Amino acid sequence: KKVSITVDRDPVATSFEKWAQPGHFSRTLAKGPKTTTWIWNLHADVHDFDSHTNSLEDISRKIFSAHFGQLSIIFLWLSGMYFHGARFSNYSAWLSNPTAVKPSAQVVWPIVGQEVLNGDVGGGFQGVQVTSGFFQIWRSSGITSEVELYWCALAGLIMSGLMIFAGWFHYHKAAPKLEWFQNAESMLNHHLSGLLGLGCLSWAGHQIHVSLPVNKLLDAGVAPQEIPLPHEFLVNRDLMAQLYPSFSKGLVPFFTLNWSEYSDFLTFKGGLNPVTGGLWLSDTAHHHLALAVLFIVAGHMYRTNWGIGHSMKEILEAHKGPFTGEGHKGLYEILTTSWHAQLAINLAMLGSVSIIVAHHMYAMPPYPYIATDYPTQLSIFTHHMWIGGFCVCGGAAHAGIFMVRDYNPAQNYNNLLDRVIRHRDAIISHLNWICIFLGFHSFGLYIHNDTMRALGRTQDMFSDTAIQLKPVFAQWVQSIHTLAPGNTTPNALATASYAFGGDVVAVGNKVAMMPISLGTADFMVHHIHAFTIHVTVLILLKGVLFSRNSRLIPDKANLGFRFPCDGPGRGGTCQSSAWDSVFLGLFWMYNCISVVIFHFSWKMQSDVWGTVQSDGTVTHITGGNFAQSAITINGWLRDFLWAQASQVIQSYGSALSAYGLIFLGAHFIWAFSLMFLFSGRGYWQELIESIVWAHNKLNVAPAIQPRALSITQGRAVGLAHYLLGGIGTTWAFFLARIISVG
Amino acid sequence: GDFLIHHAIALALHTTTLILVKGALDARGSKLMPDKKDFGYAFPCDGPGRGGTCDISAWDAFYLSMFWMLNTIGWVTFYWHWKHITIWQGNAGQFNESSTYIMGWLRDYLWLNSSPLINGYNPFGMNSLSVWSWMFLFGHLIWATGF
Amino acid sequence: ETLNLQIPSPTFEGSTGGWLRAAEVEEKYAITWTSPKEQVFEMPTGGAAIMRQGENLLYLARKEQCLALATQVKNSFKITDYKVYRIFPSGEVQYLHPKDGVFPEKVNAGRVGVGNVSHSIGKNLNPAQIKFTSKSFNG
Amino acid sequence: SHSVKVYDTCIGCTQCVRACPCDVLEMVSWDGCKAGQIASAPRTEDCIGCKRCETACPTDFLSVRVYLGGETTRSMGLAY
Amino acid sequence: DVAGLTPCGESKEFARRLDGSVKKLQTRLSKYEAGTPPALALQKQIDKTKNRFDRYGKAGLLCGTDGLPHLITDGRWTHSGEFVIPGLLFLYVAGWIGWVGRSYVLFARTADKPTEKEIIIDVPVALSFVSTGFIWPFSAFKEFTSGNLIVPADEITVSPR
Amino acid sequence: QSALYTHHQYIAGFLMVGAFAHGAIFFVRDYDPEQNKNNVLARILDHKEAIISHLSWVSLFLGFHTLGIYVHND
Amino acid sequence: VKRGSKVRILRKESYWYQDIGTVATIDTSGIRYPVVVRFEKVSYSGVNTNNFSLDEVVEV
Ligand code: CLA
Ligand code: CLA
Ligand code: CLA
Ligand code: CLA
Ligand code: CLA
Ligand code: CLA
Ligand code: CLA
Ligand SMILES: CC1=CCCC(C)(C)[C@H]1/C=C/C(C)=C/C=C/C(C)=C/C=C/C=C(C)/C=C/C=C(C)/C=C/C1=C(C)CCCC1(C)C
Ligand code: SF4
Repeated sequence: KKVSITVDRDPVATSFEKWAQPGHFSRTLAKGPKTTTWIWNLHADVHDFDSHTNSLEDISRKIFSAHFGQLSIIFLWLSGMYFHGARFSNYSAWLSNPTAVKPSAQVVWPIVGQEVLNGDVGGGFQGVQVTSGFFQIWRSSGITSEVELYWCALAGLIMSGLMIFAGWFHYHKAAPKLEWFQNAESMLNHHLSGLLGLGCLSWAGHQIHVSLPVNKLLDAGVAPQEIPLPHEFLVNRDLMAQLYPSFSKGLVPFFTLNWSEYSDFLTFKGGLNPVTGGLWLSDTAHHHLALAVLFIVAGHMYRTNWGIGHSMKEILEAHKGPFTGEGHKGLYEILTTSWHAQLAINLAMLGSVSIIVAHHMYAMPPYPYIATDYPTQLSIFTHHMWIGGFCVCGGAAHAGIFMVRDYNPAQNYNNLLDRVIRHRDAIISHLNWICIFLGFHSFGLYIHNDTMRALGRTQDMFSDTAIQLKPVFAQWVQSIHTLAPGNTTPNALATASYAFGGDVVAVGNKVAMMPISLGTADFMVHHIHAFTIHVTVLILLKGVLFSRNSRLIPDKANLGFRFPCDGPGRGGTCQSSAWDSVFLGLFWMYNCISVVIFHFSWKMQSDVWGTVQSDGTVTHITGGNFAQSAITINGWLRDFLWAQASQVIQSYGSALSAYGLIFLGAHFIWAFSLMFLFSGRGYWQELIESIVWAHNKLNVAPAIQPRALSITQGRAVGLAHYLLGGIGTTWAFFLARIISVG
Repeated sequence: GDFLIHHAIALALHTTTLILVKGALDARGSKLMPDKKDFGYAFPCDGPGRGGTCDISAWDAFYLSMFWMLNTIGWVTFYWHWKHITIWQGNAGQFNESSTYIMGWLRDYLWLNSSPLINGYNPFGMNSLSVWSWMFLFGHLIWATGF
Repeated sequence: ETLNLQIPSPTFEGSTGGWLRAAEVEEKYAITWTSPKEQVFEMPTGGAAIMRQGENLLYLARKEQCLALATQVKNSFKITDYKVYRIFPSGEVQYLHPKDGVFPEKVNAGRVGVGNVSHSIGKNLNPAQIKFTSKSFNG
Repeated sequence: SHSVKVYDTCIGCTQCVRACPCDVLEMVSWDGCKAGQIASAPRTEDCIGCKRCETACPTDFLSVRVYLGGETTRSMGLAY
Repeated sequence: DVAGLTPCGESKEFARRLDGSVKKLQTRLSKYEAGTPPALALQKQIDKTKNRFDRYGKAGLLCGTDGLPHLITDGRWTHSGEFVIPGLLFLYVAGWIGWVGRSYVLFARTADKPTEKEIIIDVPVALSFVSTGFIWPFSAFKEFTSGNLIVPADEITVSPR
Repeated sequence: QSALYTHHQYIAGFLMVGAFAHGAIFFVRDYDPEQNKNNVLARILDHKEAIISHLSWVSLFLGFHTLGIYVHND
Repeated sequence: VKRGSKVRILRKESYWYQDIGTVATIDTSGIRYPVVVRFEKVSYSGVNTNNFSLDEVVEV
């Protein structure tokens, strides 16, 4: 039983004394401010626990309790989302008419004329239209009343209180020892089996006993207050067997392995529900039940306390071949002694999963009536692309913090890390060449087209009409997925998504999903994507690989992860740190994700979204202009940015005037950021000197001597306002555009 | 609308003057570099010590005032051109009402007058404004490459 | 005094971070040091190497690369026995550091001061005064 | 090469000499400060211009001053 | 009137502004039943809009050709309520904030740790200062003439040039 | 008429920057404080913080309220 | 001056030029800058002390 619970009791005293002493956590900051730099250095380094403490135990304790604090905030956030749905929303009116009522769960106070924001969202209601997709979640959950939304809100508040108690309790009363945190086999067994496996299984149970009966009655057309309460399905097994006759047999088919009996509610239909335009919830129930089984199975792989299981160290040390030296030896020690190495992996994977979520949810719309709510489809795609891109760049941020700090060459001799660092010139030169090739052969095709169209030579352009760059591999994969039902997925009845080909699914005369054809414009913008992702990898990988040393600076690890430069010598070493590649790679992430959401927005409006009428033909939002106009930059400028900015500019005096104001406000913040990005600290300190002089003249100089921001903080402030401004402009542009027309 | 833009033009004249005067008067020395005159007019910095000294030279204030000079002539020429194109149409009241807020400058000047320029070529043909339509994109490209 | 070219080199598996054509046609730097152990250190140019017990020898392209290794070898392995050489393609080997047997941060007799200015930094001459004149600004 | 100067305000703290990554600086004997020593710049052809010496210096205005000048292979810190 | 402007009470373009603003609200009200919360919300906005237009018309503001009020700020007394009096009100508050902030920074200099008083403010003493600001014009001018506002040029650090 | 105005204001802004740039080049390179004892030039440098801070105030004064009215109006 | 006295700095390139410090020690030996002065403001380097000569230092 070497996997055991070990706790120090009453480690840290619950006292308000350190609250009154800002900066108590570091030796530099605890002696108080003398310049204004102290104030900024206080906020900058506060959650950098491994910069304050030497011991991995105290660092692990601070992290565990801070994760409870984060959970408490998320539960509070969720509880408020339910309460605004319960109290300030048109949810009940939306349940009766999901295709007519626009979801709204935010009402403004009348103060300075701002009550114009309470627009007519429908259902005898005035409020701010919400695009987070909660209404579609709640109907998928089977909520059907505001009373149940109040109970969910209380359930979030109780959980929110319990997490903040646990964070206090596990830091101040019962803090686990380092040997508790260093149980990677136990944690993985429980997080696969217990968290993910029982998470899916329990949710499958809710889906089967609550979501499936309630949503069958809704899609049959029964009024929400005419629907039995969710526990009457749990007790009256006769009533549940009316909707799904397999329930007449109970749990004998489950235990005797006669699973085919359960095909009423555990289907493999594929495609969409014609009534709601969403995934069949009988499929999602089977999906979560099947996922639950193999998460519970996966969580029995590793060895804890009984000899059965794998040692993760043994798996890693055995995988070594003739190209890779000692192989994965020493990686277990890295990943059970470095939190940053763990955070680097988990941020890159969570960011990747968030990017996948964006693609899977628009193409295979999971919730009822979310596919034809186009403001939600655009909002949750754009939101989850940004979460993914940010989290991916923090994976390289913390891979750099690992390499600078937690990397020890003595324990990493001739293994995979040692070998990567020892040919990093070959990696970075090959990536650099790919990015030049990719930029020339993706963006240069656009420049070729701008010139040819401007020169009157439309026969010389790369277009469907002219020279054709077809995406044959993507078209071929689309062919296979339409052929899969009955052929390579024989028991499936419909395709995984109608985006691959097949029918047009219409709900309330609006397209839910329909085949997303790929042409020359799709070939061009996909290689635009591969170029922007590869350059982002190039900037971030070069920062991780050269974080400790270069040919330029032989001792970059002694300067740290985050330093501004090593002087104007060697020609100039401005922005040479690993932090400065995260800084430069967040711009190229911003560039990458901006083109992705622009590609998504224009393609869905031009080729997918719109209205169906007689003869079954579809009138799209921008009328199919993507194919012949997304091949030039002038087409993107004119037919996408200029044409679709009309709604946000003409929004003044409407309920969308808030988006019009945020459009201008974010344009401001973006431009203001360039003051911090294009300027240097030395100018601003000398300007402050004259301002200090005028204060000295009036005897009003401060005792905390004002300083210009650090070189790094000028970069961090410039990047933050650039991101706030750039993303905030697109947020207003996307939301005012798609609320008006979709 | 003319009152507001003249005070914006006043803001930009005093701010450009500020950077340039500060560059001229701190050129010989400052508190960060009291011996700044020993290094010349255009030097990169004095290194990361003393808090950091990026853009500390007198040349760098020329550099910084160049952005403010471009901004001010933009505000001047945007004003001149919008006031004149609305008068030349016979619709001076469009400038009178829309110039007092910034969305009027965005939609009634930049967005509204963009349409003949960005239609100099399109998938339906080209006309003699195709060269300015290409210079327009060319200018956005050079400007962004400077970033 | 002169570099014994036969001194064995630390066990290293190679890297792309080593020296290029400019080392074999312009100049190369070498560092020697004594190790009491057969222990792993970090190369300035890449990954990790193992210094052999006894005398080691490396070749690097930059003088700063040899001293960055010297700093690390003295801060973590307490080897103060390091000698840095400059090597020209003519075969000439030029001893560099420590230049007179004593480290620069320790005073030594017979060191002549270079670059020393008799006044404080504020007493320099204005540029206008020495314009079209060869006279130096340090007084 | 770069030009590195030491002014007679040097208190002989040896910090510039310890911070120099290229062994440009050393300590010579003096009698103008309590420490009996002043910094010296005998090997400025090896100065890369990092100005780590200036950062290390604690006198109010720097006793050691680096003046970036003509660039060479050594002072550009080129390993190629 | 002044500068060829028209009093807003007789401007026809001001009259059309008020009517168009109410027609815009009344057509939103035409989609709701009488006692509903959206009907009461819009009926209260039609009352507020009419009240604002009535007040502006009777206030002596001057309208343009565009039917919007224009402010005269040249110093004439018939128009002092648009800039001169709001400005006099502002400068009283601004000098109050300045006098009070200056008084606290001088107090904090005589403290045991002067920079701890500026990130942890002695709130009873800082409230003692905020109350003193009501007579800042007399307090600050007497401060000036008693040689305690302005420090001489030779106790101020300047750049060598 | 539009091109000619735009052309010459842009030429004007470049010329105005260059004058101040070459005034900065003058002080660094060509100005001798000992041949200019108590001049208008030396007395400019003697109250340069008075000049620079009062430009700083007037810029902020104009900027706060000009942008503030425009944002109010928007 | 004498140890412990308050002095106004007259070195034009000092951070504390025309500011007040307090004299820490005065070296009797033939040192070029024998007056040690401590200040309450830190310089841009975060140093709060410097050496000075007698002709760079005036009692207040
Ligand atoms: C977590 C997410 C979240 C978010 C973003 C919102 C957002 C909002 N809520 Mg909702 N709400 C939430 C959770 C949330 N709520 C939860 C969990 C509940 C259940 C209790 C509610 C219950 C609720 C009601 C009942 C109402 C709102 C209302 C509102 C709106 C106005 C709030 C306001 O101005 O009050 C401001 C109230 C104040 C007292 C101002 C306090 C400002 C202080 C100074 C903030 C300082 C924080 C402090 C310094 C932190 C440090 C502590 C200290 C020791 C140092 C706004 C849209 C109102 C609304 O929609 O009206 C139409 C409304 O009536 N909310
Ligand atoms: C079955 C066992 C189990 C489960 C469910 C969890 C669950 C969790 N652990 Mg893990 N953990 C376990 C065992 C388990 N742990 C063991 C054995 C160890 C020792 C090796 C650890 C060590 C560990 C560390 C070091 C950390 C976690 C963290 C977390 C949280 C991850 C963030 C997240 O997704 O939360 C959101 C998802 C939720 C579902 C929220 C649920 C909140 C409760 C606690 C879940 C369980 C409730 C209860 C069992 C369900 C009752 C059902 C009943 C109604 C029928 C999550 C609550 C991290 C964290 O955030 O700390 C707080 C973290 O840093 N765990
Ligand atoms: C700043 C972070 C942030 C914020 C504010 C949101 C906000 C939102 N998300 Mg997103 N999300 C994020 C990060 C974020 N997300 C990340 C990092 C992921 C990847 C794991 C996702 C994946 C995700 C999914 C898959 C869904 C949302 C949905 C939603 C919306 C409803 C919120 C809700 O009740 O969840 C409700 C969430 C659900 C009902 C289903 C969640 C199912 C997932 C698979 C549970 C996974 C839990 C597990 C512990 C995580 C393991 C991670 C893995 C790498 C090991 C809202 C717009 C929902 C939405 O768009 O509805 C319209 C939705 O279905 N989110
Ligand atoms: C699970 C996620 C996670 C976690 C736990 C951490 C944790 C940490 N990171 Mg990592 N990071 C992450 C994600 C994460 N990061 C992501 C997604 C990125 C990409 C942007 C980074 C990029 C990154 C860098 C580049 C650095 C860190 C650093 C740090 C450490 C210091 C934190 C601190 O003191 O900041 C204190 C927190 C603040 C000062 C908050 C201010 C930040 C912004 C500007 C405010 C937020 C704006 C807001 C959302 C919108 C405002 C609305 C507006 C309209 C008003 C800590 C170890 C630093 C370090 O040195 O580690 C050793 C460091 O240099 N991280
Ligand atoms: C429009 C603005 C713009 C442009 C064109 C570039 C261009 C480039 N950046 Mg830069 N970058 C920008 C803004 C821009 N950046 C900004 C704002 C930032 C701020 C954070 C950065 C930060 C940044 C970093 C950190 C990195 C780059 C990299 C790159 C290169 C990508 C490789 C490539 O595509 O090669 C192909 C070249 C192009 C697409 C340029 C346009 C050429 C087109 C096809 C026309 C060519 C015409 C032809 C030459 C005419 C010849 C005749 C003529 C001379 C008369 C390329 C040189 C990366 C790099 O260099 O690695 C490879 C890299 O690491 N950039
Ligand atoms: C109340 C304290 C106070 C006082 C009396 C002054 C006085 C002055 N300042 Mg300001 N200043 C202050 C605080 C103060 N400053 C703060 C906190 C900052 C940081 C933002 C600045 C930044 C600043 C700049 C950048 C400039 C001045 C300038 C000036 C001068 C002209 C007036 C002006 O432009 O105001 C402008 C005021 C601001 C831009 C910011 C003021 C912000 C708030 C409102 C003041 C602080 C309130 C404070 C918390 C008081 C709490 C008191 C309580 C504890 C009892 C004058 C010497 C200008 C100058 O030198 O021209 C000759 C100039 O260019 N100051
Ligand atoms: C939109 C872009 C933008 C904006 C607003 C500014 C604004 C400013 N610049 Mg910068 N600048 C920019 C772009 C911009 N610049 C660029 C691209 C460059 C080239 C690198 C420069 C280079 C530059 C230099 C070199 C100088 C300036 C100066 C100035 C000031 C001149 C105007 C003034 O004095 O008062 C205008 C004041 C404002 C606009 C401040 C706005 C008021 C704020 C928004 C109040 C809002 C408070 C709000 C509650 C905050 C919410 C935060 C939230 C998290 C809660 C001002 C701070 C000069 C300066 O500082 O002199 C004093 C100066 O020397 N700028
Ligand atoms: C930086 C620098 C360092 C040192 C050296 C340096 C090169 C010198 C310097 C550069 C300095 C620079 C670049 C300085 C730039 C200086 C500039 C641009 C000065 C502008 C002067 C304009 C004036 C005085 C207009 C007067 C009009 C009047 C009186 C009209 C009157 C009227 C008439 C007749 C008709 C209408 C009615 C009224 C209104 C009554
Ligand atoms: S101080 Fe600024 S300009 Fe100089 S090297 Fe460092 S980052 Fe570059």
